[PDB]
Amino acid sequence: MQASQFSAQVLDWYDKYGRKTLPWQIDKTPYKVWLSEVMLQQTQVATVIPYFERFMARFPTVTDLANAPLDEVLHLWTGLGYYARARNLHKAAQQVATLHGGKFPETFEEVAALPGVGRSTAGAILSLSLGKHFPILDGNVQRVLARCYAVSGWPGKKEVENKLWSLSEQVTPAVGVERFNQAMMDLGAMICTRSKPKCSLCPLQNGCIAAANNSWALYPGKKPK
Ligand code: SF4
Repeated sequence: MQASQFSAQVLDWYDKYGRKTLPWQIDKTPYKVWLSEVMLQQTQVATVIPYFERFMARFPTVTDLANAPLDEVLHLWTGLGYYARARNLHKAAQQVATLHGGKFPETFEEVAALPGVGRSTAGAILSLSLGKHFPILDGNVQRVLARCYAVSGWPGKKEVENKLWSLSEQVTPAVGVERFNQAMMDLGAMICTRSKPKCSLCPLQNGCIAAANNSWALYPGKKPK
């Protein structure tokens, strides 16, 4: 389907059915969006919310986080697993305090230079908190695009990764970028699931190639054996 129809149908779906009341979606800032993205990378939303609230109460600003002892950050992280994320979280807070005056940087290159922040997380921070015109590509988003446009191939091959980034740029609009990027995460998390997707609930069902052929299991490709 035409990219302008993809974006319009996802935005109309988000308006009526999307998630808008998570704590990191209200009175949004770059700091709140970065902290939530790091916690969500390897942990489900229901488990993250109490940790997000405890971190914002103890560390109201990125300078408070930077000046705290690392052992206190690791103690508050206990139960989230994947603690390389917490070691990098503290180093990134120290980089913002030291290079950027305690104010989150607003250019793609300076955000992506932070430890623990790659290409997709950088675009998420700048689009969701300030409305800058960048697309995202985490596992949820990649599954929706690979099924709708029939992208086989393992995304761990560079040519396949590059095709998925170009597709994401093509369907992501500038007007409503914050709504669109959250809506793509909601679709992959709750509707276009790994097993047995809920196509009847999906706003792309009228143009999706996997839905038309009942072939969702082929997309994205798996690692070769
Ligand atoms: S129609 Fe089905 S397979 Fe296609 S993007 Fe939606 S949930 Fe995924």
